[PDB]
Amino acid sequence: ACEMCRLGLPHGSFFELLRDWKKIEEFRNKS
Amino acid sequence: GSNEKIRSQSVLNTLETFFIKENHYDMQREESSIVNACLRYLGYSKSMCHEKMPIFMDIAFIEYCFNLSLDPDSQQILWEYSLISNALERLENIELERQNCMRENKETLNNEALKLYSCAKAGICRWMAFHFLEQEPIDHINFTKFLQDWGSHNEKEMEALQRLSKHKIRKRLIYVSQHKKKMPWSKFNSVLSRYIQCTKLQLEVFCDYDFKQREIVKMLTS
Amino acid sequence: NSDNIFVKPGEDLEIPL
Ligand SMILES: [Zn+2]
Repeated sequence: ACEMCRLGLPHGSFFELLRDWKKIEEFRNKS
Repeated sequence: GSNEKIRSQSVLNTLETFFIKENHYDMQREESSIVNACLRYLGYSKSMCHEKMPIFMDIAFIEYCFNLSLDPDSQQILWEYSLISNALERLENIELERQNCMRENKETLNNEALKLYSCAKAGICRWMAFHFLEQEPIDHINFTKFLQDWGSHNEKEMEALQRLSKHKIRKRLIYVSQHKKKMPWSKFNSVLSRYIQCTKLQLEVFCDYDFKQREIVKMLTS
Repeated sequence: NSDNIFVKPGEDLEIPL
């Protein structure tokens, strides 16, 4: 099914969540 | 193969014991390192790539994204397109998951969650629109792309957004600054917070999720 | 079995425009 998986690359709900979580974090580190 | 799976599941279990609180999740300084380490692990876990996002994760993100444990300068939230689109997607998952599980006072709790969801969703979109209009120059590329994905299609709002899109800075700021007072963020924080807790309650009462609503339940028997 | 729990009886959840 998956090209990403076969190449051993990050993708999916948890990885998208990780990125978004960090985005909010770094924003709030000064705010 | 599944040594990675047994690991990831335990990390997911651990997050669950940090993310499921009675009231909303906020990332406290004493939790943040382990909460970060867990998310990162699951983010790069090969075996998690096609696993369903559990509803506690989506809830905890929404709580954290919209700073729901407060009651709001409007400006603790990052109003970036890439993030808020995904935030709406995750919010959409919670509502679908709620609807699906509900089929298997219940009328009131279902109907309120419906009304609250749409109200919150609309508010998120309206405040996303507000941020898009404050750009100089305006990111029409993502702005119109957003309006296809999220936000309904009425000639009225479609053209009114377009009309206002071609006005300038001080007038664009004025329409927003008037409408932010006419539609305050405190209204939606309330709504979104009540939705999340309304949702939490249904799923523990009926579907037997455990969202620490045990104390809330017994106070409704009395 | 109330008709209000999380929403106040008279509350405007209608967002315009
Ligand atoms: Zn894959």
